[PDB]
Amino acid sequence: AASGSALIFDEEMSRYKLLWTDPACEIEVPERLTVSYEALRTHGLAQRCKAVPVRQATEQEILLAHSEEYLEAVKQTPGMNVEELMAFSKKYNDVYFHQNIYHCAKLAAGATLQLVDSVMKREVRNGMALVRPPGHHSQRSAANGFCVFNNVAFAALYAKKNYNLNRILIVDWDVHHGQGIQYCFEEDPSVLYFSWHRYEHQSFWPNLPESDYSSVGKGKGSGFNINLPWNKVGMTNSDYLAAFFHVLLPVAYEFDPELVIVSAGFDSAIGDPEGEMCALPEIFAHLTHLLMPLAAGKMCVVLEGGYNLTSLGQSVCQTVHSLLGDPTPRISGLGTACDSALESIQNVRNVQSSYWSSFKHLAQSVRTVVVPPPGVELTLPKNCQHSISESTAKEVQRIRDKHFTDQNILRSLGNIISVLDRMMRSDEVCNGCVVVSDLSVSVQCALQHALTEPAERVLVVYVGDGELPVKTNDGKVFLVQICTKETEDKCVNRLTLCLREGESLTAGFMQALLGLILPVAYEFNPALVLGIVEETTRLMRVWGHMTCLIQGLARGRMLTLLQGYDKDLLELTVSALSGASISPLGPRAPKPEDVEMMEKQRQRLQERWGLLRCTVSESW
Ligand SMILES: NCCCNCCCCCC(=O)CS
Ligand SMILES: [K+]
Ligand SMILES: [K+]
Ligand SMILES: [Zn+2]
Repeated sequence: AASGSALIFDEEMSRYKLLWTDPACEIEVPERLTVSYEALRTHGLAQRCKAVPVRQATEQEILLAHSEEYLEAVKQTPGMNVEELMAFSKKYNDVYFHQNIYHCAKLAAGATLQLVDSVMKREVRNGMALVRPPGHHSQRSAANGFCVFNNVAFAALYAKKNYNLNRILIVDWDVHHGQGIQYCFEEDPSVLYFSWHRYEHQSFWPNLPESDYSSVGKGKGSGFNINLPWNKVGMTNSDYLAAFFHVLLPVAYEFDPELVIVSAGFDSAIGDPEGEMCALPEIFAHLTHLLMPLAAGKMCVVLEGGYNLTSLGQSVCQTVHSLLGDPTPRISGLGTACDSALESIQNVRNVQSSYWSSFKHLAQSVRTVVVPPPGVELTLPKNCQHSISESTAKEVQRIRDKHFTDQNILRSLGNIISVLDRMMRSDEVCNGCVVVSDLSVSVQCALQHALTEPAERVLVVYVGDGELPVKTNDGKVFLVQICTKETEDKCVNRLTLCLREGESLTAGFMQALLGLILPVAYEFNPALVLGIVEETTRLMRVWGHMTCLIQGLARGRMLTLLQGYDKDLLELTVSALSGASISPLGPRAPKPEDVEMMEKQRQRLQERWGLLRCTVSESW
């Protein structure tokens, strides 16, 4: 019941500069704001988002996270001459003050709060606020590291007070530790702060021992502060994704936050003179996408850092692209996280295991198409469509004469072909769903016709306790199976998850979806995902999240096959393919027989598929 994305921006926040010479601050230039908006204008993204005017944050809204003494100190900056602002900023670490900075800082704060109102009032689905100056380094009574007021800390307290929110998730993917956010919510379990950052064993700015993975939280908030220190530069995409799959996403879904706030700093990308990482801008399209099912999509992205004018624009658009639901780009070259990242991931998982038990270890135009059974017609949203051709029927006649029958299953396969060509050609449609008939002839005609589309690699997800419908050996097809009978997994190109029926089914499926299925599928880089569900539910609770997270692969091109018409599950499949917001799962403990089965599958697979590794490999 909510649509669109908010883009909050104003040219006035680019009207304060660094005046004196300061090599530490020279990277923070007003051009960062102009290049980011102009890149959104060039790619047709800014014009596609609901623009929201910028307001000033009131004095009381700023006092939510700051003290009157420090606010009054900043309040007297616009009356200072260059000699006086140089002295006022020498009182702090790596920050400069301008005659207009107090004005724009209140705009950066107000713009953020206005983004929370837009998202929480269901006026838009998600949003981004291109603001300046940043926020995550400022604290109750100090301006630190380019930041005057903590914009994201305002948003969380603001949403806590004005919307009675009990659980808020802050994600800070800047390369600098947002200590101002951690300080403010240190003893606070209502706001889960996660932050990866360049650390290099405290040798990197801001050189804090609190930035380390040891800092977990004080008092009743312990376990809701998660630091992931990068100790080596050049972190690649596989390092960032492994952090999500094995640290951030398992804790987030367990948290089940009512609002996701993102400290989007893009100095964590390739070419940045401060972060010196090697992550492509395209990785951010997936970072945001992996967080969409949380808080039913209610995600407020707020700009933080990013200082390579060319690298900054590209990642801002990748973020807005996935915010609007555009297809995420395929990412290749993924594999094992580097040994330093595996060490840091291993340490933080351990220290946090006492608070999140999932980390324990044993001691050592139209987007979707719907073809339902003939005659029926359902209420499908503004991204969907129904069905055939004689060019495809000539094909279908060839498959019957060669490999197989007479029935209207030929129409099911004839429609499977028509959408498959519509997905891989024309970009006519993206994903698709086919309520289907006989399973074996349907999957065989679907896959074999998909590999000749061509589809370099095809990922197949099948939920049901059936027999293997197609084989997997030639290295071009990977298969995931959900079932009830243990298949005694033999081949590496497969992954069979045997679950025990119960109330712990959905909680275990999510642990296997984030810890196993997603890391394998991302390293696989498929050209098409083929989902099939047997008519033999617990899937209804979780299938929505599965269909949305897996769309990060294959540029979204997913074909789903449902046997036996289930109106509730068919409507759930189409809604998640259409890009609609996904209902939360609520707060979350899998059976010990389940996690024993998955780590058994991980050890069995983590050698070929390195993205499964969450520990540094024990060298022989
Ligand atoms: N070559 C590394 C020198 C360290 N300089 C620290 C500058 C503070 C930047 C703060 C920032 O990025 C806000 S997100
Ligand atoms: K950070
Ligand atoms: K916290
Ligand atoms: Zn930064």
